[PDB]
Amino acid sequence: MRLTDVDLTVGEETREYAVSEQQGTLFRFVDKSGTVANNTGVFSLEQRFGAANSNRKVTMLLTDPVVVKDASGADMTIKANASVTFSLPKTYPNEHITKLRQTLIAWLGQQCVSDPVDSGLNNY
Amino acid sequence: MRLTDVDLTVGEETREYAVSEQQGTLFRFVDKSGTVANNTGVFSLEQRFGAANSNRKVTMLLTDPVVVMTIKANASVTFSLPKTYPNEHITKLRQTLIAWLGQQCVSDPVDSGLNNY
Amino acid sequence: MRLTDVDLTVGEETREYAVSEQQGTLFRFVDKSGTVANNTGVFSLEQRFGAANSNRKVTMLLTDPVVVKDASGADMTIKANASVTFSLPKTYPNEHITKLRQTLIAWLGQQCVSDPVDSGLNNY
Amino acid sequence: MRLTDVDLTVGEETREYAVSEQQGTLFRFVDKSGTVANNTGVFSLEQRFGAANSNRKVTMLLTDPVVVMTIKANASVTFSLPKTYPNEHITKLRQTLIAWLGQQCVSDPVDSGLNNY
Amino acid sequence: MRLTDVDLTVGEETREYAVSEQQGTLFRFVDKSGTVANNTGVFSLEQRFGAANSNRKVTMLLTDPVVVKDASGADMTIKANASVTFSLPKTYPNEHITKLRQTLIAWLGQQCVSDPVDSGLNNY
Amino acid sequence: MRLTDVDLTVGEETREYAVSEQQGTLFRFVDKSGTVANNTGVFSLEQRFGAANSNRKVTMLLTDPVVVKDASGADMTIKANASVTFSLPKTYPNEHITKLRQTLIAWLGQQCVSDPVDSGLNNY
Ligand SMILES: [Ca+2]
Ligand SMILES: [Ca+2]
Repeated sequence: MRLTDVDLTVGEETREYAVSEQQGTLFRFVDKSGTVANNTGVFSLEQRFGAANSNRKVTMLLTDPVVVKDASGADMTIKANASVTFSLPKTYPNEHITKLRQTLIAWLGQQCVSDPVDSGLNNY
Repeated sequence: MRLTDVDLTVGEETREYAVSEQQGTLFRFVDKSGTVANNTGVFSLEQRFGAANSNRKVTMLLTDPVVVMTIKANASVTFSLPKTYPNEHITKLRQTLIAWLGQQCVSDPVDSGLNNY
Repeated sequence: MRLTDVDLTVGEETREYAVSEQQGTLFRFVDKSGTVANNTGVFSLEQRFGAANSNRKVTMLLTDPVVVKDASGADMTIKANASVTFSLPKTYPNEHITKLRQTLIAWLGQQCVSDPVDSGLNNY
Repeated sequence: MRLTDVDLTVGEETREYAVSEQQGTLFRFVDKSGTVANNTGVFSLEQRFGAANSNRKVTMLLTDPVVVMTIKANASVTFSLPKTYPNEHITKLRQTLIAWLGQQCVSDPVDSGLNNY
Repeated sequence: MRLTDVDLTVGEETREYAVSEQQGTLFRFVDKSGTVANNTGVFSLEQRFGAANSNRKVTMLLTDPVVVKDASGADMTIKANASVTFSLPKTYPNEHITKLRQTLIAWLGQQCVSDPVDSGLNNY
Repeated sequence: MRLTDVDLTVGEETREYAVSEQQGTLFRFVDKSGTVANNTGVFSLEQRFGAANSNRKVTMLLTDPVVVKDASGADMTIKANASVTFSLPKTYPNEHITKLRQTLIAWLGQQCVSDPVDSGLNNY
């Protein structure tokens, strides 16, 4: 796809990203909320096409930094990371790859995934 | 939460998973539509809470096999979350990852292998 | 399955078990007839999911202790054990696994299985 | 007992086994519906009577192959019975094992691999 | 018992815990008023069922952390702990065990116990 | 507190203790239903007020002995023990200490605690 700046609907807010770099098998967006100096968010994606016996692999990194108060009171920046990796064999059909991606989105929506991620509570 | 069998709306289809194991920090669901062990897709999640200087880590593995021989494809997500980081911004992070996984610039390489240009 | 206390119909009596512990791949029931001190029966089940080349395995242990008179006359506790093990390859269909379990139940009902187990007589 | 061919009611089907060998302490039945040796399911039982200080042991092996290549799955039961232990309570033990093998908490891991939680 | 979230009546307030993990011999609750960042209370219990000769042990840990200002003004999180351990021999009857537990609750209510625990004053 | 004999309400019975010794940091009660020859219950509590850097510790031991017939018929006295220990840092406020003690009483009342303690069954 010809890359363009991206606007995501996130819960009840809208998040705007802009293309920061594009390579042959890699690209990176930056959250428009931020500066070179102070960064608000980054997203990166890279594909690694292996040999015909190897599975091709696709990896994403989403980084969200937030400024938090120090125990002394100083301003301190803290990052939270999320990383996804798709291992897709080259005999696997593209249809079922799409199915896989969508089921992952659905799972990431679920409360049984939300509670440990968002708040640290395990399910029982 | 109290684990219950889950039904996911996946595009225009409905996937139906059943709880297959629950440990202390780990759980595993299984695609009800599976006929054989190798036929059967699975989803597992585990949290590893670290020391106070560490970040807690949550990992998920989604396995979807298909018959061609049966071939398996994996998606794996990992959330590295520092403890001082606020729960609200964590919920934000998760939702934005969902949104990203929606986009074309992600589907084109994942689904069909087209890189962006 | 969400575990619950279990009541079994056994011949012409009813036997009541209660959940004693549940792990990820293991659980244990105890016969409600008994105490920590004096035990009347135990049942345990564990599953071992191997690698994709390995068969998954499922093992059950049923223990029935009985108090018997000593040759001197003292009270002595004697256990009898029964253990089942299902070796199920991961290319084997779940339907035929159910078929296998039910045929095993039927066989355990048979007189040709009952005579050696219950009384020690071999068949001829 | 005097061995005779056996017909088992298995769920909603009927399995039909024929006597295939009888030794002193060992016997073996065979699924009549088998077309080939590898196609054919089998069931075998053997008693090993020990010394007076030992427990007698009875072992059973049930083999059910299926064609996918033919793949074999095994169930094996073993009764360890002390001699002083009363025959009545042995009959009890066997019946309760049957009852247990009926239950969901046993079928879910055996049949489909779901652990209990 | 089928573990589920519990609410405790504590003097004239209500304390709400939620199941945070359940293992075979161990479980852990967390105070619902808390965060990973700012924890407010945890309770954990484990049973070590001993060898046939030994007693079985049950241990509980209750931890209540509180934020306190420092002499430097900095905010400092401080934990107070209570730990209970039941050593129960197998031959001991379940009835007298429940008796023991209830008498311990009664004692923990008494002023001769609360005064040294709560305020650090000894009895006389 | 001025130590005097106490009576505890235990379920639907009343348990009567009497002061057996009082020291500076330690005291001991004895169940009034007992003899030196046949003891029926003891409770003891000690505070180790720590160094200025350390936490102070309060420990309690409750012992309930019961007579049980032996397999040989002989009479055998068996003790069951409960031990509680409060580790309380100096900077921790007396208010939240009383909170901790009361929540421990509440927990000890709960079924998720009584079932493993009283009957040896784990939760699930
Ligand atoms: Ca370009
Ligand atoms: Ca459970």
